[PDB]
Amino acid sequence: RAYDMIMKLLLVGDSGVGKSCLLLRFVEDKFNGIDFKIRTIESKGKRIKLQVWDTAGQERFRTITTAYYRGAMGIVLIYDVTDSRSFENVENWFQTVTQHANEDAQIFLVGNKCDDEVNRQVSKEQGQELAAKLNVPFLEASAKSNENVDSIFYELASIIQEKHVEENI
Amino acid sequence: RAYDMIMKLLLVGDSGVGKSCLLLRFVEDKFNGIDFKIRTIESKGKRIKLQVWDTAGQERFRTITTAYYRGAMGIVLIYDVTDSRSFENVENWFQTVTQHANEDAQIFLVGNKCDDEVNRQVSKEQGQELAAKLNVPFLEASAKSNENVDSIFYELASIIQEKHVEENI
Ligand SMILES: Nc1nc2c(ncn2[C@@H]2O[C@H](COP(=O)(O)OP(=O)(O)O)[C@@H](O)[C@H]2O)c(=O)[nH]1
Ligand SMILES: Nc1nc2c(ncn2[C@@H]2O[C@H](COP(=O)(O)OP(=O)(O)O)[C@@H](O)[C@H]2O)c(=O)[nH]1
Repeated sequence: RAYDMIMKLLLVGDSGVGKSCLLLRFVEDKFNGIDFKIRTIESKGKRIKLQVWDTAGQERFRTITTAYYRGAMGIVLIYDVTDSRSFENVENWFQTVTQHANEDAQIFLVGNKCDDEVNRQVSKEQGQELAAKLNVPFLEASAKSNENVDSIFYELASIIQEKHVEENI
Repeated sequence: RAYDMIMKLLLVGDSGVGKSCLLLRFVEDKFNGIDFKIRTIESKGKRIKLQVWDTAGQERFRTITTAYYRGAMGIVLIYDVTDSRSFENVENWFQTVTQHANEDAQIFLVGNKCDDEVNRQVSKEQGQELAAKLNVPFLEASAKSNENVDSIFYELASIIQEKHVEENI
């Protein structure tokens, strides 16, 4: 059977939070500059070719490529639970994404590096607090331990499958 | 060197005009259902990963997936030069694309099957006439003879490279 849906997922976050590692762990299942990588999944019996982008780091200074944020059905806002300054910069990310992404794009907050408990600077409850203020889902994940990594994109694909628009005519 | 730009190209046209053959000829160089195929090209010294979509045929009846038309930096409107009824339906395609694609998307008119001169029903001048009325570039191509097939996506990528937006901050 051919693919039933194609979903363009966009990874955003400060440099060093684990964006390319989360991308490598989801598609290639490994652990340890503009490109996108694909992985085929099933969601409610439908074959969906996921399109995961890692394009936030190579943008020009004080510019945004507004075409990359368009068409993106899902945006994964990633921060480092071991870096409280990356968690405090989520407000800047959420403001830029919502301004340039479209109204039907779904935002998913993710606290990466949930395995590094020795260096944890942001609680799991702090991430659940910020996510419920921005009205977005939340998950703590780790590209190292593969914890909740699949559930990030599978849950986001399930929301897009429920929310994506198919306008008449 | 990593990729400098990523371009989402959308192929549209009536069923049977040669959309999937033009896609197969561009990426795989061969001749003789929702998916996209990629091919890496160079445009003015920049490595661009092209993303060619063939998604017009499997849409639901009297519906459009408005997310697929968003983010698409280029739309290739294809008709059959051996099928005058497919050329007369370009007005319907151009009206739908412009309504759901964004203002910075570039439209490229293409008359496929330029090799079949025995069955030609639309002149090359008719296609140049319709294209200059819609203010879009034009090319007559053939997935069979590989004529102007590369020039379709290379010219469209050159226009997007000149037109795509990089908004400040
Ligand atoms: N412990 C741990 N370290 C991680 C995780 N993800 C990334 N890292 C480390 O963070 C460093 C930089 O991450 P990176 O992929 O470059 O993030 P990016 O620059 O935002 O894409 C890498 O060297 C990884 O070793 C994780 O889930 N757990
Ligand atoms: N002579 C000729 N035939 C073509 C060309 N492109 C496609 N065809 C024929 O048109 C038929 C249907 O085209 P198809 O790829 O299904 O168009 P689509 O349904 O719009 O994607 C195929 O069986 C091809 O043999 C071309 O450039 N030249």
